[PDB]
Amino acid sequence: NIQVVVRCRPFNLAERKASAHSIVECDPVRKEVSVRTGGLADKSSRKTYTFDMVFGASTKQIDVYRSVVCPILDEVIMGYNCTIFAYGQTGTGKTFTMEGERSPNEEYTWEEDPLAGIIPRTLHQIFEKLTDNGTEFSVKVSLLEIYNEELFDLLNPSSDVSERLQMFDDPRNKRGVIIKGLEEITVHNKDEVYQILEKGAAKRTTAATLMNAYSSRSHSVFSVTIHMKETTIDGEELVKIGKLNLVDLAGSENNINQSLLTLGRVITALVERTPHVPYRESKLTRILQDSLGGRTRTSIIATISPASLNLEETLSTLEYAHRAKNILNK
Ligand SMILES: Nc1ncnc2c1ncn2[C@@H]1O[C@H](COP(=O)(O)OP(=O)(O)O)[C@@H](O)[C@H]1O
Ligand SMILES: CN(C)C(=O)N1CC(c2cc(F)ccc2F)=C[C@H]1c1ccccc1
Ligand SMILES: [Mg+2]
Repeated sequence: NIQVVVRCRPFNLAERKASAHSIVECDPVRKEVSVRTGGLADKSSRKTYTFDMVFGASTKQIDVYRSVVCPILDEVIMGYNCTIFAYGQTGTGKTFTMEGERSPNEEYTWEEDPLAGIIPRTLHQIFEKLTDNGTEFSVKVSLLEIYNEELFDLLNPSSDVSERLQMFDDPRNKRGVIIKGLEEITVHNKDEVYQILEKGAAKRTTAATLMNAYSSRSHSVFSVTIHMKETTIDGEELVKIGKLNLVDLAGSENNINQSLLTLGRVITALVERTPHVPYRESKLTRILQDSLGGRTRTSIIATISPASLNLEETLSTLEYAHRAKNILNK
């Protein structure tokens, strides 16, 4: 049930000038990614994996959006909860995929930059889809990050990143939590999107000078909640509420990351049908437990490098992403 897709990033400039040989090969039509485990392009051993979808190095941001994000967003608009994880070693594209970047030299506006990732595209498309049709709606965003098992709010513009948030169990709905003090920013319109994201980037920058290897070791949960009151051309009123969680996981490479460690143990228990699932052994899994064998539709985008240097890690990621396919929720 849980959908897993692989995205291999292309060689960088440093690898181009050094004329690197890819040890990875993607076959989209056959949902397969093959890795050269022994060595030699003239002769060698290989490891093959089949996923729900595979995107090679030539894959652009727009292809990922139209193929994976567009459908999941439609479900969110129908009043469903959805989660998308980015998993992989540091430097393989987790952030590029989830957030994206700006083309150099102010060549485009944020709405047309082809390097934009899932988050900016999604927020722009929500206003694009709902403004057209006859739908009343409000959009709230929240960016919750975890570092060394502490919670930080990267959007509240009146607190510094030195102020950690407290988490409690929600006495109302079971297997859910309450983050005391988490800010929910209302995004009144499309032309309010960019600055909200810029605010988070800046606050993030201070978080980085305050905590060691912050961008590598933390988990970022960027959520978008949509309260909708649709009125068909007839006069029917549909009151739906969708929530989409975009999670940029800590680098999977190997102090300790309790949330990362627990995510793997939770997945293991879920696929091996073990009765006890360690959701409570980390903040990440308590916050997103409904996305792990719960009533949420979740997808996992595993990112990998094509360089022969990252062989061991590319195999761990692929092997990890494959087992996750067996998780069943709803
Ligand atoms: N699909 C891609 N196309 C072009 N460049 C990419 C792609 N994926 C990653 N990169 C580049 O690779 C580097 C690794 O980026 P990043 O997304 O920050 O990795 P991670 O978040 O997994 O640590 C960046 O310089 C980024 O621009
Ligand atoms: C300077 N840059 C790249 C940015 O400001 N950002 C900020 C950003 C971003 C920052 C966050 F905190 C949380 C989620 C995000 F998505 C992604 C981009 C972006 C890239 C292309 C088009 C629009 C936004
Ligand atoms: Mg990163």
